Amino acid sequence: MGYRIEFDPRAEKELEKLDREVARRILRFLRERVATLEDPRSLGEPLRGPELGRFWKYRVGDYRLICHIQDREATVLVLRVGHARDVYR
Repeated sequence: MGYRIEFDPRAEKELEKLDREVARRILRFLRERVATLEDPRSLGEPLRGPELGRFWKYRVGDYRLICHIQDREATVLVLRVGHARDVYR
């Protein structure tokens, strides 16, 4: 069993803009760790805020990845991708 790995039209660029090794590390980390992880909510944490809630974030060394978990179709679509500094968390 393994959830789907999707990337929004905005993140795709926000990620590709990052270093080569860094990009491959993220994509793989999700296609390797999360991919095998019986559940996507294992190596990630739910965002915090009165405006936003239903959102899962993953930790990648020094990079924060904001993805959205969809139980309906067990699909993980990345919303935003930026270094810890970039993200508001």
